[PDB]
Amino acid sequence: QRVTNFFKEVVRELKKVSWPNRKELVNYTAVVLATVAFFTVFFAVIDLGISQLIRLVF
Amino acid sequence: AKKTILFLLTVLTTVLVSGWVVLGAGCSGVVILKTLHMFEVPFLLVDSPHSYHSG
Amino acid sequence: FRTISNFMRVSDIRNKIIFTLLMLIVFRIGTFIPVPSVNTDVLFCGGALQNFSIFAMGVMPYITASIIVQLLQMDVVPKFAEWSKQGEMGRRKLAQFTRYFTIVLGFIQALGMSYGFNNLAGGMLIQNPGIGTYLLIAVVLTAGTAFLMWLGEQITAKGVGNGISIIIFAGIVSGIPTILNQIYAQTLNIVRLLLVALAVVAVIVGVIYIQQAFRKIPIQYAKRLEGRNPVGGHSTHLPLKVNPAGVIPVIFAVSFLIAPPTIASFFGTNDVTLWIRRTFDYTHPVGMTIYVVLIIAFTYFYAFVQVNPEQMADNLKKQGGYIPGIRPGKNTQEYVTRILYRLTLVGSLFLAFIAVLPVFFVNFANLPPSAQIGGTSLLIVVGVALETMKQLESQLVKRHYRGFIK
Repeated sequence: QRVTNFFKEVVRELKKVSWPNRKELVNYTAVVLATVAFFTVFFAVIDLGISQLIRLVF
Repeated sequence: AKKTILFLLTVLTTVLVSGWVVLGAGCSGVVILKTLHMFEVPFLLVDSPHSYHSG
Repeated sequence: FRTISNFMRVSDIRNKIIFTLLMLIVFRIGTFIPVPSVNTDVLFCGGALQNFSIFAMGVMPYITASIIVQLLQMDVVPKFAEWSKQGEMGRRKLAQFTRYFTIVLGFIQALGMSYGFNNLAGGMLIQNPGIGTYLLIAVVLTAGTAFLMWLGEQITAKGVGNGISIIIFAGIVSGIPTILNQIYAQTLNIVRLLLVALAVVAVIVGVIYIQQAFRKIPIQYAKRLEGRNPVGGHSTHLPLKVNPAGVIPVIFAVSFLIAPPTIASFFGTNDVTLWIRRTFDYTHPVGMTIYVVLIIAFTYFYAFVQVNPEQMADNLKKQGGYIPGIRPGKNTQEYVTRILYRLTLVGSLFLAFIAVLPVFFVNFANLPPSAQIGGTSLLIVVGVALETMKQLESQLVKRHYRGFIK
């Protein structure tokens, strides 16, 4: 009995949480995807470059 | 109380520190090399004024 | 975009982001150096791609020392509690003890990691497997961790954001491209991988939606009477996060889920060793349910450690303010406790679903099993990226003081 009341109160509580809107959500997603992509390309480039440098210097 | 569960948690995470006394059994459902990369820095825990009346 | 170009225009922001990229270069350079007495020309069990570097410990023991020192403050070591109530000087002494603890725990985990690494490749990993070379390479690994913490302090002083967070983010994203190479070497497969990429971006959007959400409890203050009617947009409140723990409960759950396999391999090989190793595998649906239950229980415990509604009700009563309508003694504690029960249920289920997602990604995409793309590493990457962007936006914004003359 109390579990249904508790879950009803959970969905009542979630309507008071201050969720972000659409525009800041897509802006934040642009930031995190851009940083993930940039640091992926960054670490790949530096790994290839210093591996070639190590195989040059022995 | 809560001191007991707190020390149980602490002794289990120090068992995570020494959870490498075995590594051989080569790749299976073993999470320790996977748990090498799930960490964040945990977040920290949490007179009278006056004024000059220009008389 | 506009903000990134404005970051590059400002001299100070561009200088510190250049210094941050240089420190990440230094980190990767230290990754590509091996430990002395190790062969490592035996290229490979699984997920152990480099894993034997100077930074092979990573910043694992600093995080473990931080969560240990943080756990001890809630009345286990009363010296630590009185360090925590002494103010900023006590916090400085706690940070000094955290430095000593991470050096010690880095040494201990380096010994355990080395003896396990020799136990893994077949003995032929380490040459001359004695205790002297174990002490040597434990000193090397603890020196690597100490240099990593020094790099973190340098990159939080002269750099962009947090130090340890940027280094952990560097570890994860530097682990990405070899996973992409394994994907492209391994391969209706292409549309399968495209559906997984769409699910990854949807999970990133869901993570940002859960994570950046606050419950704003309004708080009136008794000492300062609001004698002037404000615009009301920036009223004082107490924001509670939906996921107040973070990823710490995943660490506690994997500790509880790998400790009986290590002690059952310590016991030897019996039938119950095979039963423990078959039943505490979270890739299987008897171990995954224990994993989910442990994650839920530990995020309830850890978000009652983190928020601590009795101590925050005490802190609210002891200086002024209250919640409008609710007496500031026991009743604000019960109010904040019930709010925390609801929010921790939601953030609990979120964290458990995120932590068991790569099990359902490997069993749908047939990826390499050591990928684990979409795990809690996604949560760490998203948190570090958004916090670093917020810090950069703050340092950008100060300059934007116009004045009415313009």
